[PDB]
Amino acid sequence: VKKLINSQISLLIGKGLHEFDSLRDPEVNDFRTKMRQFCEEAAAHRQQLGWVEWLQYSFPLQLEPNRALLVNVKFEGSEESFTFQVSTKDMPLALMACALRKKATVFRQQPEEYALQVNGRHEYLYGNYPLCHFQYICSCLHSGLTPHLTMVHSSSILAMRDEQSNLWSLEQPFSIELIEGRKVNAMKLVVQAGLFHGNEMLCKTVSSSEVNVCSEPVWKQRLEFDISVCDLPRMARLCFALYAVVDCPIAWANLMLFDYKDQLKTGERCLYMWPSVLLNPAGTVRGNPNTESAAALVIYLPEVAPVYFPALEKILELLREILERELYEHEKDLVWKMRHEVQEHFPEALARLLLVTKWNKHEDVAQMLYLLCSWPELPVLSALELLDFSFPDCYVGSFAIKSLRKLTDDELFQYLLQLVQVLKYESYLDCELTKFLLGRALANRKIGHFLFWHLRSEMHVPSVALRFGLIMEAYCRGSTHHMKVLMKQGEALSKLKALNDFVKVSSQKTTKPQTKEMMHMCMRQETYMEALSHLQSPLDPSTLLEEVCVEQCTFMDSKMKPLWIMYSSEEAGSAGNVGIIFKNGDDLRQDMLTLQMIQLMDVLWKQEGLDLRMTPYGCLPTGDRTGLIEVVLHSDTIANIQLNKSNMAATAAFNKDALLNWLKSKNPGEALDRAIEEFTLSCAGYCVATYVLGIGDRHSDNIMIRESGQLFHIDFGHFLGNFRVPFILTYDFVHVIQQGKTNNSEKFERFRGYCERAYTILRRHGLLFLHLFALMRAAGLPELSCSKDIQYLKDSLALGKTEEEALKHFRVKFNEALRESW
Ligand SMILES: Cn1nc(-c2cnc(N)c(-n3nnc4ccccc43)n2)nc1C1(c2ccccc2)CC1
Repeated sequence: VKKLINSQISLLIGKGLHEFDSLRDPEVNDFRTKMRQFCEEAAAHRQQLGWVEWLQYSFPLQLEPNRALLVNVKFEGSEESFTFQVSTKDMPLALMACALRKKATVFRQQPEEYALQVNGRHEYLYGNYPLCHFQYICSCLHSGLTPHLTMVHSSSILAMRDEQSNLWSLEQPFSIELIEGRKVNAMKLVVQAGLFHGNEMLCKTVSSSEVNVCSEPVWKQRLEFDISVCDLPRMARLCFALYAVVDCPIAWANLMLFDYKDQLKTGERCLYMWPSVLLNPAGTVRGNPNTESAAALVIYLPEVAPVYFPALEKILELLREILERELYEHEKDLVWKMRHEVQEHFPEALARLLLVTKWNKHEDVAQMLYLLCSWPELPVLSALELLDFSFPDCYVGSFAIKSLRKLTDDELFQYLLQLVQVLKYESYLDCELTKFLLGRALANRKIGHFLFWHLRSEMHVPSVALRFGLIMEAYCRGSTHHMKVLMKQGEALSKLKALNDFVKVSSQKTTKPQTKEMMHMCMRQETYMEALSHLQSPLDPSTLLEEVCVEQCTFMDSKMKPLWIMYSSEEAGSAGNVGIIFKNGDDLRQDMLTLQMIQLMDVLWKQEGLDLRMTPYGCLPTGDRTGLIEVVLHSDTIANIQLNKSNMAATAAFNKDALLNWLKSKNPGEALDRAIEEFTLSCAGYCVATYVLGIGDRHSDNIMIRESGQLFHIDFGHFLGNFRVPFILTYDFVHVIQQGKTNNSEKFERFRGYCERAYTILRRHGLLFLHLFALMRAAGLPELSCSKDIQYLKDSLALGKTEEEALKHFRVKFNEALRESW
């Protein structure tokens, strides 16, 4: 029984559970035990929940950040439905009450017992909220489509829950014996060694003696550091760098001076080094698992006796305003002097105080930790800044989580990608961040779905494969049913990869209609038909990919031959006519990050009352250079619309009219007025979005138009001006904005106003963009690798200037794009 679950986890995570045992590591074994129990206890509480509370887990509410409408309602065991005339201000309970009264007149004879399931979707309508606050109703309100809902009784929901169950004394300096190496290179070898506490040094780096390349080099040298053993912070990091000199970097390796049990490491240690692109403190504290080819560094941690880092009770036992808006030595001394006044009057300034404290002097740390243990809870924004590698202390790490508990399931979902990357900065497997991540994942099925995929997509990277595999296993222990649900998704993606491999080969050997017909024949096979059907969309668990519409499936002509997979659902009808894009060969992490950042911009705008009709379509990396994209139906690229093909309704005399004529054929008469507003709003939003994010390499092939008039951008191959990029304005768009007139200044000044507003709103939450992009440096992304990358945002947002100076600077950049526009 349990054996099947193990073999299931192994296949799902893509790593055998025997691999964890084979290492014979007690840190791993202790993580597996402690977290399993934690996740099994998390699974237990879930079984003793209420039916509404279970709906809050399985299907969390999709809400938005008067006027009547038609709504179709049916009951679970019947085809017969009723169409009502409800208001957008109505609660689902009133709609549920109408459905029960209309059932009673048909059947010839309480709303609080039911829930409204969205037809052919893992979405529900409940809670004291008006219908126009629900994301599904709003999708139906703007498109004009009729919403279809199903009355699901408390007993049927409770049936689902049931079928889905399971010390200061050591004053000598820190020193090490650098014994020998086992590397490969072309010259002499030097071992540079430093002691770090996050981004900064505890003492100055000490180098080794130049020993000839004759690999398998021997030093047997005693390296001393200008720091006392008693001064070593709990999270102290000993970092090594091996390089060739007559500079050529060869490899790097880091290790924690204390273990997971808080004991100071002593003795002989073999360090399997990682290849180099000089000293890398941010890099992993675990060795290269490629012991076969990886270079090794033999070092000795000298004994000082068993010494454990002191417990919290022992640690606890032992012109100010003008600068508080990078600081000189005298200024640092000021903040440390008036450290008590910071706790009392500037709690949010905790970050600046944590950076001025001398972590290389243990008495200074104890005083800081004493202030931290009695420090007031920080706002979510400040707690996000504290998760950065700049704050490596465990007690600091704990404080950040403590302040992040007030995060809503909506807020946490938005920053989940960033919180997952931060796991790479973690020094030990058992951490307060994982316990928080798992805890929230097991209390919300949507959080858990995306936690899984964010971890599973990185299993091909050896440095994080152990950590992630272990996290994903603990999650599976807490959710046996979800593990199976996730397995179905993996089976589909497995088949998609093989089908794509065929398409890739065939496209080089025959014509497109021939390859297309054989993709279809391959899809129609029993194993393919069964695997590609009846699964929760990995891009959105609430979207159900039911029957695969094989005839409507195809592939794309770009280098990587991306797959176009279409679906259909009877129950959902038109909300079940969903499409996905499978791409293999390109890394989709940046694309996801860019779409998430655009998705947040849209949230920050919608909170301020402004809806710039953005298209935040899904993008999810799933494996090694593998991922998915959400199809935006009834949309086409600018280029395809501009190709002005014959026999069509969009016959344009001039190129500038290509877009407007297309919108005319898709929006007739009084429908076009709406489409032009949709275009103007979305154009304004994407103009500011692309400018702030610094998206380059823009052409008619990567800009798309919805049939509703809504403009959007695809394929974000380059961001932060990494190819300083300017604002972009195209004559064909200005023409649409101006309703198809050479001079329509009033429609353009309104457009210029949408840009300024969007720009001012983003600037107010500028720090939110800085803190998130700073945590994203942990991903490895080459275009977001250093501080110079972060600098583009500081400039594009102008966060060191006043609103009047920044709005003027924006007008200058807007005028430079208008002049460049032909
Ligand atoms: C009708 N159509 N719709 C799309 C579409 C819709 N939603 C998307 N999300 C999307 N995205 N987005 N990112 C992407 C990155 C690579 C490829 C597409 C990407 N593309 N593409 C087409 C065309 C097409 C479609 C099928 C076959 C041949 C040609 C070009 C005309």
